[PDB]
Amino acid sequence: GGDTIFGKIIRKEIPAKIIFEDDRCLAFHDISPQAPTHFLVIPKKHISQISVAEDDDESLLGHLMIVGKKCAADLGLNKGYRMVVNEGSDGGQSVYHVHLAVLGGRQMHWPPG
Amino acid sequence: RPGGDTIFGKIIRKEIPAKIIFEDDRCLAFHDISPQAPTHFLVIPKKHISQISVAEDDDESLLGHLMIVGKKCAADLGLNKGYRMVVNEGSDGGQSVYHVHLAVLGGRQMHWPPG
Ligand SMILES: Nc1ncnc2c1ncn2[C@@H]1O[C@H](COP(=O)(O)OP(=O)(O)OP(=O)(O)OP(=O)(O)OC[C@H]2O[C@@H](n3cnc4c(N)ncnc43)[C@H](O)[C@@H]2O)[C@@H](O)[C@H]1O
Repeated sequence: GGDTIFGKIIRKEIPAKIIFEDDRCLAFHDISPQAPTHFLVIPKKHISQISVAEDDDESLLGHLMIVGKKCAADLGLNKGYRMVVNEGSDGGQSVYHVHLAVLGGRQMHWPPG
Repeated sequence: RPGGDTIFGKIIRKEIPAKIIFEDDRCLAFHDISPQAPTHFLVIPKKHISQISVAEDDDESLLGHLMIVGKKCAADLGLNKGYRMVVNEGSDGGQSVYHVHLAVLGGRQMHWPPG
């Protein structure tokens, strides 16, 4: 599952505040939250960046968004939220394991960085 | 109507002009009129979904397709240094047009936090 810190989290080698898990993804609170609610949804398959995602992983990527949607509702984000995928240096990608960030609990501003 | 009542539905049906990047049976990619980065485009489903919070479980493939199309368009547009994908939901998310859209921003260093 990869040699990043997110791979270690998936393997339960280091702790994280887990929100949801299934057979193909994991959702957990971000260690550096930028909003009152800030969590990540990651695939268990090690896709390093969205730019290299294959066509066969189309529904898996959508699964991350559906899981993010359901976790946001369970966490009470009834006023809205923002989902973010960072790619590469210009995108500010901090870990080379694809992650969908979900931020809410405050007004999110424009531009988004 | 196919596409919905919003301005994005009218773009889908060619009723209002747009600068189209990619089009298939499931989605449409086009440039944002108010760019927040040197390159800033949107990927929308042709099926009207008002917001991500009301997406159905069976919309999984469609939502993932928006992301795949977004990354393919970003590569075709030469965003080799990277980019940021953004889905705004509701008032706190900054959503104004209630037709789901995935925004792709690149061509400059994006900052943290993402708004
Ligand atoms: N033809 C087009 N082609 C390509 N890209 C396009 C496009 N049109 C939009 N886009 C882009 O799509 C992206 C995402 O869409 P959004 O960000 O969700 O929508 P917006 O165009 O940015 O509207 P705005 O943020 O300016 O809200 P407003 O001040 O008018 O008003 C503030 C709030 O008050 C609401 N409001 C309006 N009238 C009201 C009224 N009488 N009473 C109460 N509220 C009202 C509004 O719904 C709004 O939410 C944007 O980046 C946008 O540039």
